[PDB]
Amino acid sequence: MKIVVITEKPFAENAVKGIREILEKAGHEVVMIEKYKKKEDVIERIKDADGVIVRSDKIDEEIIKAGEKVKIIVRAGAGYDNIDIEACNQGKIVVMNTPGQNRNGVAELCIGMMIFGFRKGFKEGKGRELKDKTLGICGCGYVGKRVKEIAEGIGMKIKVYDPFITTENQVKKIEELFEECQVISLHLPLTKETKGKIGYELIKKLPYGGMICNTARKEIIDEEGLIRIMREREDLIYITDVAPTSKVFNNEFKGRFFATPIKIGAETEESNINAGMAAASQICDFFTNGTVKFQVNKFLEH
Amino acid sequence: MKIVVITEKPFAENAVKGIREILEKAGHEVVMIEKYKKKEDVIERIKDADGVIVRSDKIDEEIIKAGEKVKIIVRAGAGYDNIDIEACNQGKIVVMNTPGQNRNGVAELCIGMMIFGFRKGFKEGKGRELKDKTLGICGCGYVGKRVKEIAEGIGMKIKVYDPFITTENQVKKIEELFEECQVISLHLPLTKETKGKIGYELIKKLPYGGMICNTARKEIIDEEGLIRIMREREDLIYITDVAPTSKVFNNEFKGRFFATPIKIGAETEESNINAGMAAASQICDFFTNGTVKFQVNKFLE
Repeated sequence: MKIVVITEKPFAENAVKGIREILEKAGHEVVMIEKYKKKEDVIERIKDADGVIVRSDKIDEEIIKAGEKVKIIVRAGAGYDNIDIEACNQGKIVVMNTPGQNRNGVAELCIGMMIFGFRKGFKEGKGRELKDKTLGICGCGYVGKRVKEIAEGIGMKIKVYDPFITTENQVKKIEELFEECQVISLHLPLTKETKGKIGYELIKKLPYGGMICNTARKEIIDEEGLIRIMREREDLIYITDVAPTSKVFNNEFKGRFFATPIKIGAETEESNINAGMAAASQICDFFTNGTVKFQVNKFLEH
Repeated sequence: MKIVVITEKPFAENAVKGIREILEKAGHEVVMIEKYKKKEDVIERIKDADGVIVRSDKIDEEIIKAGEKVKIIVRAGAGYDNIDIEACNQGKIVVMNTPGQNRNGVAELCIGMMIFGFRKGFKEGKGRELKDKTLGICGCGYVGKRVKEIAEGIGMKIKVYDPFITTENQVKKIEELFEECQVISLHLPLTKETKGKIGYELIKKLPYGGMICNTARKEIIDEEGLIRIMREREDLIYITDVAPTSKVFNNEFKGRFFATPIKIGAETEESNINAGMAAASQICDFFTNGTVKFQVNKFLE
């Protein structure tokens, strides 16, 4: 099997080495396409390919049709918007991503941000400590679970809410977390259910010095609601890796508000090698055993 | 026993409550002197005092002489130069601080700064993770041991150096820590030996993407050495709660250098209440049982 690796933004050298090792041992061929400047470059190369690994590169219909006998394309990372899924279905091409490969990067950023917020951005003033505080974890997926492990490590007590997962001690109503926890960590997927869900009435319930850290999406916040409660509750802190739309937070709440300029939760060298190497092992597995765990598309075999 | 509590900057209300509880339960009386102005306020009130708890307040000879039957003063905190130790010796007054009460504050600041450093100050760019990296702890006293616990909790591998205390696995020479660890944390006292010890030759040995986090003293760094090596090694990161003297770090090394505007390691509400109640507890213990653990002075009886 020939495996082409298409990356305008190349993986780090040790990641490439690892992808090589996983596939050459099994033992397939690996062919790199790195820093290509022209759509045709990838088209020439992909014609003989059985498999593909990509990062955020656009894999469109033409490219996919050039890939006559490509059976599988693995996105090293979370999103796959960059790949034409319908054109892949048309061609009986299994499409995967690599879920859970950024979890520690996002969780450590959450913990760092919590310490940062509790310490006034490492500026002058009276700080607080995470040890012995109760953390309310919202979403107990990949990220949520790792945050629990780190938060416990540093000596926080834990409560959890997640309406999609069943886990040992979860609280039933999210209101309960906000009542009973000093610090809230948000790791929920954005849906109609969760859209705008974190708003005035809920946030209001936090105890004095309450803190909310958001590593997920801006849209699960009710921005005007959070603004209202922060204006009346000057003790509340909000730290987020997903900047709000409203410019009010930055204008009014300095000293108890921080947003990264860009979502950096997953921007770690480790996240990138974890994803690249997961992509390799998942492709090895597909050809070895037909394993299609993490397949994000589906098609008929008529 | 009458115990007076002298604080221009008062304790938080719950700290006061806990200090009250500890002393009134053992049968003593607590007199609070908060927000006071002048010095008369303290002198008049200290006359009848058997003991004193203070923070950064200046306690000079005049005040100490006013307290004729004062037997013990406890500084809720680390330092105690605010107290005239000579006058307390002359007076046969036991003086204590409360060591180890700010340890978690400094340790959490250290880990926070490490994540911060590794994630470009929470700005755009390629970050790294502490999990699975090897941390070299320099100094394994109160702060050092707590940093060990937190760093372990979040998945770092640990190696330690401390020429003062003997611990299970310590390395013999600092050079070994700097060769074998990705991240170094500094919690060493400033000493003839430690002064300017962290310098060019030592730092240069760090692996690629090396990071040093200092929460102790600025003086254990050889600033010119650190400057020279950071200019050569653009990969190296330096984060500190004790800002350097030289302007160069801020001018040249943005993106791989941060210093807090002042030392905030111990500035947490918890550190303050830990210290206030340790002081109360150390006074109860002194009167109840004559315990003089943490006494920082000595005198002829």
